[PDB]
Amino acid sequence: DYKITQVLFPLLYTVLFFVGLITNGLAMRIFFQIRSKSNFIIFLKNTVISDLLMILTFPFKILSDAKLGTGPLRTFVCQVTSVIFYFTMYISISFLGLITIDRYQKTTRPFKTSNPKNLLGAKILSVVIWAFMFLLSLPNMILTNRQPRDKNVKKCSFLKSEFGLVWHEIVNYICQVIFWINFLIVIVCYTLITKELYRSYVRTRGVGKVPRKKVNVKVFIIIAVFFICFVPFHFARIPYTLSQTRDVFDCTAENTLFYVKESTLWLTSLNACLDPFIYFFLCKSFRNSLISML
Amino acid sequence: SAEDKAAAERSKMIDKNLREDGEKAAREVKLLLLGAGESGKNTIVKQMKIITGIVETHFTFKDLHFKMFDVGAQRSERKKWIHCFEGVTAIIFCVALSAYDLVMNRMHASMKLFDSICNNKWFTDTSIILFLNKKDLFEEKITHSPLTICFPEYTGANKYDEAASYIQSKFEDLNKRKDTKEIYTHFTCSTDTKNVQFVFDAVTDVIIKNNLKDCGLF
Amino acid sequence: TASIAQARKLVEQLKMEANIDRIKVSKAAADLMAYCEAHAKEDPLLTPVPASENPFR
Amino acid sequence: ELDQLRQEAEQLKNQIRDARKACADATLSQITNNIDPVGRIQMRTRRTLRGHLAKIYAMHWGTDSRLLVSASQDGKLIIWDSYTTNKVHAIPLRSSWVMTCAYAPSGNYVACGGLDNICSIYNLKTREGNVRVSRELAGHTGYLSCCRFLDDNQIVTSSGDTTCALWDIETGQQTTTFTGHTGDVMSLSLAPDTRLFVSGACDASAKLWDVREGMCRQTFTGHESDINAICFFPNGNAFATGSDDATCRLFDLRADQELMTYSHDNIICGITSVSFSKSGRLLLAGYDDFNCNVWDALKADRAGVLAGHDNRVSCLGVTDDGMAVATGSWDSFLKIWN
Ligand SMILES: CSc1nc(N)c2ncn([C@@H]3O[C@H](COP(=O)(O)OP(=O)(O)O)[C@@H](O)[C@H]3O)c2n1
Repeated sequence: DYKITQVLFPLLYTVLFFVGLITNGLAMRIFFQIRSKSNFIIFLKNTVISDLLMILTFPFKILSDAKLGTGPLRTFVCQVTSVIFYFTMYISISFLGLITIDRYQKTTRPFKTSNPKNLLGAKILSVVIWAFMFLLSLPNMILTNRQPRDKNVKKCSFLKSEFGLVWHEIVNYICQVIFWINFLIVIVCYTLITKELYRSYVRTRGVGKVPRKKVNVKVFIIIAVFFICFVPFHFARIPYTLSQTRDVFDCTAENTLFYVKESTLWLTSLNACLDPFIYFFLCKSFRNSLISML
Repeated sequence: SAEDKAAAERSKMIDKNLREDGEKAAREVKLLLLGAGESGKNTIVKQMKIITGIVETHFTFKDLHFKMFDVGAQRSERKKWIHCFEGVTAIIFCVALSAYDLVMNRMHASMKLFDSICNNKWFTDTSIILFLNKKDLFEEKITHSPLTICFPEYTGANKYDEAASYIQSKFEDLNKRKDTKEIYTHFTCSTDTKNVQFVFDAVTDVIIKNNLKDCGLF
Repeated sequence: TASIAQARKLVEQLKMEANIDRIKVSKAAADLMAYCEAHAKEDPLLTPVPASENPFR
Repeated sequence: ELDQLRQEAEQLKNQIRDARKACADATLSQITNNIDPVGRIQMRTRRTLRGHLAKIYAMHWGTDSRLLVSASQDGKLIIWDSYTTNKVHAIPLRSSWVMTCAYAPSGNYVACGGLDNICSIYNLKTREGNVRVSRELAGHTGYLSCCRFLDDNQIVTSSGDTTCALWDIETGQQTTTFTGHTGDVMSLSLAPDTRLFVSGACDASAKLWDVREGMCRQTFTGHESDINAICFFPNGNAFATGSDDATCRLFDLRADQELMTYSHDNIICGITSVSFSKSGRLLLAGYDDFNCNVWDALKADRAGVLAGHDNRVSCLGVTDDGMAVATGSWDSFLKIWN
């Protein structure tokens, strides 16, 4: 029994949910209306699909958190809904990294064009990463065969076998490594993109400064969103994994551990409705399409 | 169905060839030249381009293929064919620095031409590579003739550095967008591999913006 | 001479273009309607033909 | 001298205007109330010909109502098979700037031209091997607006030099020069008898021209803006002119009158292509509002909408028998409607 304020917490999600339910919807018809011109379009479509899946998983999570029995709904949420939410969020991370890589390639190598073979390869890579995330998430959904031993508690860390627990720890370590690699790649590529734009501007325009800061203020928005909403989750993920798998942390530490982990999880889930907003704020064509829709 | 199969095979081969040609065309850079006949437009062509209404000039610089287009021979209405230049990488506008007092002034005629080109519905997102050529002649002509006769708005003193820098700013204020179109201004010189060097950088700058506009960064 | 030759040509053309015989607009409208009704049956655009003999199905 | 000539021209112009007003006793719309309107017409995209990679500007149908030809800014002129949706031919163009596209009545030659002032006519037979250059007419100083084949040995080209040219394929040189316009020409169409063709320029007038003599028959100063779309009625005694002020005006030859106009509040954009039907009851026009309209030539009301494109329309075509309609709108795509 952490606190009664637990009931207050999924309310944020539904405040996060309803608006999200329309934002991805706004991105559902606009992003898919245009054809697959380049790899960025495919990656953005996959990202909005992942965000829609996040929105689909949210009401189950809020129902489990607010008030629900351990048996009928908590086991179902912890078995598939939670795991699908996690690997879809990892897929969104990977596709954000792919978008950053595509932008870096388009900036550093501007003369290279996107061929049909390049689009086919990008689609193949998307399918491969989707299948990879599904394959790693499958044991996390099939190894939770243990029945709930206790009905009063809602923590589903005991609903998993010893091999299930060791595979869960391996999955956490692998996904932490993947996230760190993707984060460093994104940071490096965005810094290189800003440097390349600055160099191009000083080669062409010279000592101008007014439009040079326009790209700096928009790149930082992506960096800020990817930092303040993904990174604290992975700072707090390792202690939570150690507490769930091992017993190295004591009882009173579990309260603040759960609090910070769940708050960081909410911050991560905010990205589902944040990504449509930032992607519409960045590209002017998306704003034009949204205005024409109204 | 042998005839149908042969027709399908021919269509597939034609489609492959057309895709290859389209890739080759998209890899190359298209630039449209605009301005006046006596503004030094032909001076830029006869610099390093070793390789009848349109004068097509093709040259390779740093493993990049360019395609210049000249519309000087088209002595007709511009708006009936200016829409055919959609998707060009940039517009190379050439205006003479020394043509401020030739007579209905030459500078006013170029500004009126530049105003229509820069503020038309066809080149809203197309950058302009402005060229203030013939800067060498501008040095010995600024002292004899000031800019007061062209317009009384020049409160500043008449100097080669001051006038050339200020007359450069006389073209950006004509741009109403100032967000989708960026005007790149350069003064032509006789230095080897220096005038075309700016064009390569200007093309790279607009392409980078174009390569990121569809990528969501703009 | 050169500044007036084109004017003379234009006025002569406009003068001799008015010597043609013109029929009433009602007769022309009647002929147009008659031609429209004569080929109305053999017009796929006016009458949507069945897909059986339609080469674009 | 000049003042006297100007005064005489103005006097004769007002005299001819008074004669035209006296000739118009009853308008077409006043007597059209007897015929039953066709009503709403539904036309769907049967074939989507997606082979081009640039903005298509012109096309033309063959006399066989099956084989067409299209021109875009990719430097490729594509002869399409509309039946099986395949590329019969694809010929490179030395100039990517092409705005005209004509197809020979016998189907052996195809012409293309544009900003290069040169009309290139290529032989579609080429039994000796690959396609090759056949003729290159270079006598125009304008952007070579449009071209139309009279036969295998005569082609009429209207250009941006305010003049029209009738050429000969065998000789390769201009034969007849049409000099009546005051503004540059944008489009022209040939009559079924191939003896009297109308031409539209940007001086808000449509002028008739005879193939043999070359003198101007009639002039219609009906519109108030530049005319860029024009086509003959199937009988050959009427035609339609489309301007950029959302105005399509029908002009009769023998009547020599402004007959009826497509003035509507919804349309405010320009017009690019105008065609007719087999019987001429349907007038298919293309507007800058990203879709094509199909008006009733008699009832003066709209009957169909071809909203399938996502860009400005540039080329419209209707077969001789009216079997199908081809639409191409700046999107490298052709759409077939029935
Ligand atoms: C590739 S999908 C994935 N990735 C992780 N890093 C994960 N970390 C934990 N999970 C599983 O996510 C669900 C709930 O997360 P946990 O933190 O392990 O348990 P709770 O604190 O009750 O939410 C369980 O089914 C876990 O097996 C994960 N699933």
